[PDB]
Amino acid sequence: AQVVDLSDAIAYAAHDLDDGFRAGLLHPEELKEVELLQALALEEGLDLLRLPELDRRVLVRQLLGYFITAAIEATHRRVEEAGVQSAEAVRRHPSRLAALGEEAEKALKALKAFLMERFYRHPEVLRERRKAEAVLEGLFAAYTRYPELLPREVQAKIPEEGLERAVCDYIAGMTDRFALEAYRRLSP
Amino acid sequence: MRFSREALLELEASRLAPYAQKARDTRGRAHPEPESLYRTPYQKDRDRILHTTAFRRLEYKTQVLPDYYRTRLTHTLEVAQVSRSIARALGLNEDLTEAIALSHDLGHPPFGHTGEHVLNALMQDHGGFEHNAQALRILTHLEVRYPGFRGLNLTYEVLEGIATHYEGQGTLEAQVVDLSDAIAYAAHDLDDGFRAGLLHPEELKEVELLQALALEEGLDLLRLPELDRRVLVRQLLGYFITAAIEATHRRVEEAGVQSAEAVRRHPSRLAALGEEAEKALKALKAFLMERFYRHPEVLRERRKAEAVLEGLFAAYTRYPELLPREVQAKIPEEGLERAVCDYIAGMTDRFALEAYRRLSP
Amino acid sequence: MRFSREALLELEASRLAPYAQKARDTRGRAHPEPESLYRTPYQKDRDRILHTTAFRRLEYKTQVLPGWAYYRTRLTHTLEVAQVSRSIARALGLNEDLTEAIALSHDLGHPPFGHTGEHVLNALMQDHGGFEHNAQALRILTHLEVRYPGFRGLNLTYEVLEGIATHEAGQGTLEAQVVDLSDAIAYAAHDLDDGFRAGLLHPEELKEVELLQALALEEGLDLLRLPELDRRVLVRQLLGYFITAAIEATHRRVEEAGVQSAEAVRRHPSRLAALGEEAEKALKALKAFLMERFYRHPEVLRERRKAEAVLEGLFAAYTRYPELLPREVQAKIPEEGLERAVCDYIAGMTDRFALEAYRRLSP
Ligand SMILES: [Mg+2]
Ligand SMILES: [Mg+2]
Repeated sequence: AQVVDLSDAIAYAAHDLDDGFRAGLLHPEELKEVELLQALALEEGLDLLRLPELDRRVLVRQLLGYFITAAIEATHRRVEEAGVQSAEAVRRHPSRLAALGEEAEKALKALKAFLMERFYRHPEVLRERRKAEAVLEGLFAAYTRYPELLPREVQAKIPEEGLERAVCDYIAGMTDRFALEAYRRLSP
Repeated sequence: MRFSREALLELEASRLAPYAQKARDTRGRAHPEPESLYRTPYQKDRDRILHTTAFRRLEYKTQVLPDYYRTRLTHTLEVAQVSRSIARALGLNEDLTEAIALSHDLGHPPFGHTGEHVLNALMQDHGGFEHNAQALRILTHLEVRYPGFRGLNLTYEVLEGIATHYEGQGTLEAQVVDLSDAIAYAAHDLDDGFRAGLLHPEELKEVELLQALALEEGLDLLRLPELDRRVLVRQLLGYFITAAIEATHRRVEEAGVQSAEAVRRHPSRLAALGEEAEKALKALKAFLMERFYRHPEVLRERRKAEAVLEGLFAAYTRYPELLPREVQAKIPEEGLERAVCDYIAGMTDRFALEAYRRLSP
Repeated sequence: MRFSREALLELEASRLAPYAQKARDTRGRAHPEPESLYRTPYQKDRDRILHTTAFRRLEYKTQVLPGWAYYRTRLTHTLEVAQVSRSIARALGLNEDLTEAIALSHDLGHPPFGHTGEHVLNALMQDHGGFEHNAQALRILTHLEVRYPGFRGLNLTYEVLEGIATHEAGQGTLEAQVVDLSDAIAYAAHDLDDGFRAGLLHPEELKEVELLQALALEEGLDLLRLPELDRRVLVRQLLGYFITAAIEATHRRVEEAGVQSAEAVRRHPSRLAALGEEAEKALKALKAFLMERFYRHPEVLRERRKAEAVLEGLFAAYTRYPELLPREVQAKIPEEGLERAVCDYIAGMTDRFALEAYRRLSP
């Protein structure tokens, strides 16, 4: 389970970056803001002025390998040095054992800070977020103020779970398109 | 034959009226730059203005009402034609006149005078918004098209014209442009009002000049057909243009001013339409206000414009992070509100409408 | 003071170069009308051209690719051709009002859908007289536009009509010739600009044409990225280059030729307006480059394919079912014939209206 969460983070970092560049939101010059990003691009002779398709793909794969490797080694270390001999021991251990090691740990942090700042807080990304916020808030207010607007199926769960919970479950279980369309259908 | 700028300047003088502004007497430009080989100072100003982003946007910003409605570019070209006709007749600097006419309306935000109104309201607590000053802001600070300085580095007289049409009275050339704008606005909003089927051929009697012109030419006052409308619009422009030339000539003779300097420092404006024309123009603008601008459909679109400008202003003001990074970057030196005002004001009608749409789910 | 037509005519002469067209030497207008007070013959022509319907549609017809969607517009182009030509004319002591009048009217006869329009229309009219934009402009100004009771057309001066018909050929006035040259100059500078602004041209391609690379390298212009400041500087320098070379080379040809009258230009064995050997080379290089990398760009061509299908669908429908035509146009068939009537109608359309008309024709 501990490995899954570390793999989530590694995955986030690598893919956000890929999607960032593809979407045209991240520029090939900002790689300099992350030592790991720069070291890889430079070590492979990548085109840091214009990160062509082939080069981006090399950058993402090398980044994943760097983290998968660091994760394997560091975790072996911490697991050995802890002496755990069973799954039960890992559970009752005073600390989590899945790790990246010092170097990879800060690299990943510096990478997450750069994605937060440049991709997540990108003007265009912030705009679709505000909109997404509006939809959910619109759905929530609408269904709790007017329960009668809910599908009969969901209305029936209100006695068991309570209005708020029943509505939250309904909104949380929706696909993006259905949520958007549901929101649109509430207005003229 | 190759006419260098030095030759053009000399020729321009002796040729123009004494009260006309000669480019060789220019107060100069804020920043230093070599002189042109062939172009005179105003010629260059005309050139620079033509290549600004704001001039290009005129083509995507309608004059009044955001199909048969003309753009601000068309309006500006009509202003340039009327102004140039009047200036040539009075022996005034035509390049200066044109340069001013191409530039006086650059500072309008998307939508109409409507735009400038709501924009000023928002901002009442942050220095306000006026379209002429926005024009000067654009030409001296907002457009970066030359390394070494912001703006266009235009001659003093062109900037002066945008501000006066700065000192007190401006050059006769500048005064002529404002009067031309009025004449232009009038004849063409009347034309567009009819084309849009908003004004009807029977309301013509509400203004004596229109009724008179139409009766005197045998126009079909019941179904004002295309050819008849065109005849009327033409005579209208003809009437006011003649008035302006004659009345201004009179004022100028009365005044005795023998130089542009004399014109700027004169107790009053000299450009005039004269008692009678001044009267008909007033009546006409009033009629247009009532039957065109305040026509229900027009007011419906006015409503929507107010809503687009107000939505964008509140959005970028309440969440600066929604602004392009390039605009966010100007916030330190300009202030949130002004940087946000400059951004909106620089939009085309469709960009603004689309931007406002994108803010919603 | 009040400068009358008479005063202006007098000033004009004695101020202009010998070989420049003086308005007082005009052959006049077809139909008779009282001579105005204040306005010079060409000045009046400028005023009428500006108010024609075709000039107005220029704001709704685009240059290069079809309107529907930031690509200048035929009006922006014209204004730019007017600026370049007037600039060159003045430097050469040529008639500026004549030059202007011609620049403002020469592109009035283009159909909707930039140049692609003219090629498909001419094709569709192979057996009926064909279609040409210069001839169409003339046809509009002498026949189709009716804004004055008493005659069809604008009753323009011989010299302006002459200009539209001779510019873009040994004949015509230096004014007219200067306009065609300005047209080429303007096209080049602005297509380049739109090419880049539209993300269709790339900074790295500037090296393909020696004049461009020469200008980028000289100003320390940042390539690979060619930011707007840099773009605006490249365009301006380019425009300055050709305008300067047009002036110096045309002055050269006119002197070496020895012509001392507009009539001499009209009759000279070759045209005097020129760029000089090196400039003509650069422009030709720039022309080939733009055609390959911009006009033939796939995004541009997919729109051009669409513009043809629209004009083809309009033409076929109206020619096969004249009853679909507005009654006002059906009324002109007997006097013009089916094909011309349809061709004039389609050619006078704005891009936006042509597309709509096309769409209304199908389920
Ligand atoms: Mg105005
Ligand atoms: Mg052209």
